[PDB]
Amino acid sequence: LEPPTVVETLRRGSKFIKWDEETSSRNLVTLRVDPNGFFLYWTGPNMEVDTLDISSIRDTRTGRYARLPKDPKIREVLGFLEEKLMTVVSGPDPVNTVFLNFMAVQDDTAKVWSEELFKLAMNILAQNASRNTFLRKAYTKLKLQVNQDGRIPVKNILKMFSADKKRVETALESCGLKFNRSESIRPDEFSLEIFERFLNKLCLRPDIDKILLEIGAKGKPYLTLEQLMDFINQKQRDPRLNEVLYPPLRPSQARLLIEKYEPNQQFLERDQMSMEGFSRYLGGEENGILPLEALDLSTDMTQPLSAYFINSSHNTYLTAGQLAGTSSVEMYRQALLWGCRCVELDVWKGRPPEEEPFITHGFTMTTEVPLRDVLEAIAETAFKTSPYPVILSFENHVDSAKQQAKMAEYCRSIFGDALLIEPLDKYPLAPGVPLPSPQDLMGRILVKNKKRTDEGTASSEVNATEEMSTLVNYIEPVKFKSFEAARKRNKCFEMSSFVETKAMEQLTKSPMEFVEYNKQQLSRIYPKGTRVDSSNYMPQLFWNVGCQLVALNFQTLDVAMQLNAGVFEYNGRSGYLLKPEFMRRPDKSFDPFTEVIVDGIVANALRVKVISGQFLSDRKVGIYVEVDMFGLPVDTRRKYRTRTSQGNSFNPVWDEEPFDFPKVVLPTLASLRIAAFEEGGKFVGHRILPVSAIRSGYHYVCLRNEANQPLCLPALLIYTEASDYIPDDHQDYAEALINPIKHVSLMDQRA
Amino acid sequence: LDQLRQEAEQLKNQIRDARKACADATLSQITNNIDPVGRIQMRTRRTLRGHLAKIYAMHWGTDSRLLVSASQDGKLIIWDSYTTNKVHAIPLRSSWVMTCAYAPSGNYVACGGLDNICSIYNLVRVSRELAGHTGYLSCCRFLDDNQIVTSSGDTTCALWDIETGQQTTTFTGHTGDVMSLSLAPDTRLFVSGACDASAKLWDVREGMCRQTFTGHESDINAICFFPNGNAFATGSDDATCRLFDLRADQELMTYSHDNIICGITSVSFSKSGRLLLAGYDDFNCNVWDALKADRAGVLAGHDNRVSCLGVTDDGMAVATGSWDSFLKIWN
Amino acid sequence: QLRQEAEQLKNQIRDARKACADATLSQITNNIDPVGRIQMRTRRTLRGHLAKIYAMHWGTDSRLLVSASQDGKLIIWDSYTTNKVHAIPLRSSWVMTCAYAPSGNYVACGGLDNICSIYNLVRVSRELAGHTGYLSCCRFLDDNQIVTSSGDTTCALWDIETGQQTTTFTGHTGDVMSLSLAPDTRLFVSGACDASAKLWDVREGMCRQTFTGHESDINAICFFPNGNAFATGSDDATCRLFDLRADQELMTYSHDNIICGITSVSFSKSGRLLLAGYDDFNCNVWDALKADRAGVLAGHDNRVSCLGVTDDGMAVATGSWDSFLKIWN
Amino acid sequence: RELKLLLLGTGESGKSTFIKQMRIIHGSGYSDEDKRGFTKLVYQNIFTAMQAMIRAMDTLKIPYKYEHNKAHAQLVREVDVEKVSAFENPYVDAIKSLWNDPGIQECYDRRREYQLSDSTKYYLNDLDRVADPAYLPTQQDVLRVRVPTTGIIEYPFDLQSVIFRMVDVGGQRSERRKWIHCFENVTSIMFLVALSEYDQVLVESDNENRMEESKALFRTIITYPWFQNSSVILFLNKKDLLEEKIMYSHLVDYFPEYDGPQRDAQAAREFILKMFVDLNPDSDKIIYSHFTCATDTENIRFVFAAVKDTILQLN
Amino acid sequence: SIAQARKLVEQLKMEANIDRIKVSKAAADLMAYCEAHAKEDPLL
Amino acid sequence: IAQARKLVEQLKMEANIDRIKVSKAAADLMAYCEAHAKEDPLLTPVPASENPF
Ligand SMILES: Nc1nc2c(ncn2[C@@H]2O[C@H](COP(=O)(O)OP(=O)(O)O)[C@@H](O)[C@H]2O)c(=O)[nH]1
Ligand code: ALF
Ligand SMILES: [Ca+2]
Ligand SMILES: [Mg+2]
Repeated sequence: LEPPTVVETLRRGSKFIKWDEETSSRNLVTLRVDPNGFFLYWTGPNMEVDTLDISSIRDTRTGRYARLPKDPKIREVLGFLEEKLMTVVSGPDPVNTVFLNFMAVQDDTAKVWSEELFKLAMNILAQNASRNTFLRKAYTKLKLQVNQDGRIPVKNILKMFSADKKRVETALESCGLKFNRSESIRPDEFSLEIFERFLNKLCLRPDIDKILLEIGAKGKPYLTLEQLMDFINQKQRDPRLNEVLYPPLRPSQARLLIEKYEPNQQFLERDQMSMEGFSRYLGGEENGILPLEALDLSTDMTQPLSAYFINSSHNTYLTAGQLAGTSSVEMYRQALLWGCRCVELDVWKGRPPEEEPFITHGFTMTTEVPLRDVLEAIAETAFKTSPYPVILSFENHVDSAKQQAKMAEYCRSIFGDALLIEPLDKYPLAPGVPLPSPQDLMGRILVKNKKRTDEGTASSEVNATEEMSTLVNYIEPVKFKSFEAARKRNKCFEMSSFVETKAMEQLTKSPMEFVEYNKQQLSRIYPKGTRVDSSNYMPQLFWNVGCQLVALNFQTLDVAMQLNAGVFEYNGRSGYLLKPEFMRRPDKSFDPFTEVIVDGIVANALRVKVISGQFLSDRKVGIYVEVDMFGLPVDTRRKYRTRTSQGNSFNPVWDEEPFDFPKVVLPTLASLRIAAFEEGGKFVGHRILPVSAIRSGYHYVCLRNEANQPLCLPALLIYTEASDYIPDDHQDYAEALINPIKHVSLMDQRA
Repeated sequence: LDQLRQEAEQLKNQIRDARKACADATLSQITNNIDPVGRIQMRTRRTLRGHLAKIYAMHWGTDSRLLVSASQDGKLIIWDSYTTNKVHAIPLRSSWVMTCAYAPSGNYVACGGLDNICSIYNLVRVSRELAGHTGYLSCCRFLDDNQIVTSSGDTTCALWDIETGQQTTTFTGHTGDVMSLSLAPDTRLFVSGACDASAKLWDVREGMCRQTFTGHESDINAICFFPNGNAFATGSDDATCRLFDLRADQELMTYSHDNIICGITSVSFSKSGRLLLAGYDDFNCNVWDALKADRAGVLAGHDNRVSCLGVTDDGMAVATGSWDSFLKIWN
Repeated sequence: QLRQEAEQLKNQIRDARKACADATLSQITNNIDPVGRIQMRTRRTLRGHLAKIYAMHWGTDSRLLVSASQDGKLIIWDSYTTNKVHAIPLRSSWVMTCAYAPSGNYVACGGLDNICSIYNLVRVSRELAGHTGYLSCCRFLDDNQIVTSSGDTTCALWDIETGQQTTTFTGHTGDVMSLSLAPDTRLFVSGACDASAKLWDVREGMCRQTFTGHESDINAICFFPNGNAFATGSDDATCRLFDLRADQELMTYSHDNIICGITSVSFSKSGRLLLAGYDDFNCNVWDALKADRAGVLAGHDNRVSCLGVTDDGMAVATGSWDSFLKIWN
Repeated sequence: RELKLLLLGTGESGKSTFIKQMRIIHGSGYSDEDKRGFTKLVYQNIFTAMQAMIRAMDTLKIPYKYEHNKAHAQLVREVDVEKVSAFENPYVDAIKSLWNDPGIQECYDRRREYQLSDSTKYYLNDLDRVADPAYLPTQQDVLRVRVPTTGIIEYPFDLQSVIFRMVDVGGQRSERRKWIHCFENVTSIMFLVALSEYDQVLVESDNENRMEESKALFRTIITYPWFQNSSVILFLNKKDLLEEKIMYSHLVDYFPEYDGPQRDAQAAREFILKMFVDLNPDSDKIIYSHFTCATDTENIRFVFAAVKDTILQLN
Repeated sequence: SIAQARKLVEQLKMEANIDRIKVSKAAADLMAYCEAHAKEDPLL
Repeated sequence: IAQARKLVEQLKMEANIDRIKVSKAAADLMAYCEAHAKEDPLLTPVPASENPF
């Protein structure tokens, strides 16, 4: 994690011939990035600037990977080198992305611009930024987007806070600016101390005016050093942590918060923080809902491959329904650059005039993609965002002897070095020795294929030859027999892939044994062939028994894919999560369908109270907030949901009881989901937090859309109380352990 | 240092003996034969809406007609209690505004805030610019068109000059920040209440204190006078009021009620001297009897905090300007 | 040691400019009755361009002109009868300049193809190829010498009879946006992306002086028709008027209703004006001495990207990114 | 059978080090690839143990012998402790120039007035050999690292006739709400009292003596009716540190009821056992006590042999 | 620091020569002011 | 290296510049514009006889 710095060739910009294919309009623009790393802006064809949001860039490819022009009028006007092209592909979902074809004019300022802009699109301190940063993004979007005369149009400010255009047309008249629906503000006269004041006359806040009556700021305007330091040590302080690992704040330490957040100099001169210095602090860089050591690549990455929730996909190539959609190669690049580590490939037998294998769902008339471009998509983009091993779940339907050699030479020449041909010398393919780690395979691409009708076409694939099976070393599928005849075989490299409605008869019949299978071997689970509209099963139903390769259709982002793209955002967007300790120790055994707390697993007790919201909707509607928790089946039985919005627009305030999830049995598996809607069912935003890392006290949740990219303006304000669990038989005999001296001083006094 | 503490502190033991020597009667021993007021209800009239953020003070006029309503967004609006019309809507370069006033001649209006300046206006533009404090300003009142007494957060009450723009007298003697003051109806003296749980009686023609009062356990959040000028009452922060008597120099009564935890924000008497209103940070505006220590009615329409209060000169209206920008007027 | 020697010598110039700043021009121009306001009505408008016009250069006899657009057309207009006298389809669609010869028979046009083309008045005569960046201007001296200015911080003094550089005027740190010549054609000046006008010679070949004072690029430069001063125009909505003698700026043409950049400035026939064409689509006519505005030539629906006043000084002509050259008189 | 043993006791009492001892004695010991994972923790331990002296210095209001050696304080004062991976050239000559300072050596004797780990007289005396680039940590460098335990970790050890499940728990005041999830099916409670903590105050509470908290915590553990059918083995850790210490710090200053001899480590070691085995409400129950030392492996061997020999014959 | 102690000593010197009127002669007059204004009470 | 010597050898050529005062240069600009204002067809308006447009 680093702050997103902007290189000095990026700021002050370069000169790009920005072309297109639809309109086929070629233009010479100059590209700048603003000095915080927020927007990529360039002047238009009619002298108004445009702003690509950098935080919504999927990829920035260049060189021989970039989008070549097709129109012979535009191949001639660009000068056709091919090492200058730069394609900045952005978009909100992987299914409907929007390209942006540039072309450099100097010698190789495109390999620089396409790398120092991809490091700002994949920055874990920009996507997880504070709330006072997402209000300097909605301010840079107003300073940048000027009209022809070099001045912010007032028809743009009303088009930002577009719920009440009478509270926006009156806040502008109180700060002194022009407030006509056609007029224009000069950008020197819209400084950040004016936009901060303009947001204060807009949004009346009685949520943050109580947070100050509760901590004892009853009278005078200053909140002292002592009250603030008792606030950050007692309310905002996670009560599951050591008091020696993370020590509480000392007065030497809660005084660089005053010198960072205080605007006044007669208050900061002593040690007294004003109220505006407090409301600057609640959305500060410190007071975030998740700590910075929960998002960087910090898990133990050396345990065997059988002990990791690997991310997955099922029929990755389709962009639509499973029956008559359109299959494209781009859903290999957009899946893997999201944190996917198990793609599917349905390699089918090619035609007589050119024997070349292609990819389609079998016998359903979907369009076809060839294998040589699919493998060049997988090889290009695999280790761009996470250096951890990609598994290619082949489905060999090719019954031609002359084409298995073609698909072997394709795998051996396109991947080349990064294909795990030969087994590692440390972990041989012997009965008993386990699978490697993600660190013994950092940068290896492992094929998955056989060696020597709820499923659809997956149930009948051909027997492999000696030319394709020789790349299958560790991950190898084999026909399932039972569990007892797979635990006396004791081979920790073989696997067997389940369909969903036949793993639902092994998840319920024997879930004691189906964890202990997955402590040693792998398992892949793909949705059944009745879901012909590209819908998903819930993966946390199948992650309770520790199944790793849970395959999900990356097309339709329903609730299952808002989960599978929100819990694999942790571990540094690496696509590898670590199983909890009781599902990867071969001695400890436990039931996933349990109803009590497990002996050795510390429980927790969550209490989320949703207080208010900021700028949630773009129209005057009512807004409700759903709060769910996913986990073991004894944690998911609570799905709370607030009443609809009762406060004014730009700031709904809910008066709801705190939602108590009192007994989380395994809190290193459970994950909380806060999804704010509109009345009628429209999505607005959601955030998926884990329970084992979410802090306590009055925090800002900065909401995200359905693919977990940050929404700029919307946010909630919740109050969480994540403490430990103490059972009902002795909740006072865990008070005799915290303060034992006074407990015995009471016991001898009561004699 | 401690060689003079033997004399300076035995006077603090003498000053309790002198005040306990005269306290032979209380209000419950004289006003037991005083008939009660019953219940006093009031109905909301003419909610002067129009502010964009929190109202922080108000002050009436002498002819019971106009009232300044300072806001937290830089807007001194001079409302009319009859017609609900913004007679002026004077903007400010200052955002944080914590005080306002209105001259007895009606042609001047003051201001203040965290920016240390008491900007007296003219009646539209800034007439004089009053700098000279070193902390945040809290309450400013007018003696006349040529003198203003301000009370800052740098432990200073200050009697100024309007035309030139310099302090003609500075009163120190407090320890903590001075939260409010209130002039006397004779205007030969005034009083002031501060963050060190003290309230001192000054003198405007001399320049120094002459009586100091204690009894509260936290800040004095605001303060006001009995209408004749021979007793004065305060708010507090531990949800209690008082009534000190300047002819006896000792506290007389305390307006504490059970199930009242949220503290005072402003206190203002009536024109008959009989109802002590009080603001509260539990969103209400409760009314006490001044002579029997018992409540007499709730004035509850607001939902955010109540920041200020005041009857007019004739005692007709009660303008309770809350924190939710709606300045209700009761009768 | 050399940085101390550079920053010590860079302070001898500031006190020297302070000693020669004895009585500024704004003070001594207080005894002149101003021009007031000049009103120019659009007399001709030339259509025939299909895309954004990037440059122009008025002829020497003040009658014809030549313009260049991104659709690969260099058209020569007659500014009396509005007739396309010639139209040259180019070998590259990207131009950034054009020029017209003082003899009146050659036309130069270089662009992003890094190569200055020279046409005869048809077919291209020479092809001046040695540059490592995009060409950003060119102005003829006569039928043999042409002072280009690329975007690799250089200039040139090409000899078109053999196509090789007589001199090369290295010395900037960024792109030489646009030059200008002199009335005697013995000196010239140049701009930059370094906020730094420079001045050179055409025989000695050395950067003779250096002027600074801006805050962003220099996008265009003119010359005083006496030959003793010039004036730039920047990307930060500020024209100046530097001098050759005092080596310091003399005025500054900027007032704060105007924020967007400048694209071409040009003086009048007597030099008592300064026509500057902004990016708010208008071409304000500053008074060259009092530095107050004296008109607005608001006629264009897109960004104005060229100007130029005739050799006689009769009528000015501008041309914008909506393909129309309008001749304001 | 499989038997479950709890390791209960307060913080910085050396419970993990007892787990490392059982990993050396009765398990897979530290091989060559296993010690090299500790070479960052010794450097971070030296940095934290040196910064704690620097802050206490400014808090103990004293001056450094040399201002040239005072200039070496800020170079170690600004190190990000968690981001330390190498022990390079300018950092050796800071902490190797601050330790021969007579002022800091005078500060070191007043370590009862602040927080400093009890393994800084073994790391800042091998420091001429830790600064070598060809560093492999010895096993006693491994048994003295300071890695503060959070949560609750389990540990099984095959003793060739039974299998003991040591439960390594946390030790602070914020780690005693997690012990509740290991009280089911206990067999014995190995309490770990640090003998040489009678004159230091707690980390989270700077007023209460650390020997009273263990004396208090131990009163509570054996008075549960939950641990009524489970044997209690008391271990008196750090028995050496209370042999080099008793010579300058007396037990009559911190526990006034001490009626034994002065400057005798064995008398205070005998008195702690009287102060603990007389914390029994029932006269019938007995507490099996051993005076251990969690870094001396030959001390832990016979002690744990006796503990296995009494736990299996109690069951 | 001695000047502040000297001013704090000299401030309470003028708090001693002040004649005080009894509370029986003060609360009675405060009640006589409030019984004599039952005709100018707009809030009752 | 070569930049460090060519910059100081160019700035050493910025010494011997014989400059004429701003009050004289401004007077010469005013002597130029107010002597050639007769010829300019943009300061004074032109008659429509000689105007070709
Ligand atoms: N000298 C000495 N040090 C010890 C002994 N036992 C433990 N320590 C040290 O005390 C320090 C703290 O022990 P620690 O592992 O942190 O216990 P925990 O925090 O409760 O898990 C360790 O570095 C041990 O080396 C002992 O018998 N003698
Ligand atoms: F104090 Al510990 F493990 F008990 F760090
Ligand atoms: Ca398939
Ligand atoms: Mg431990």
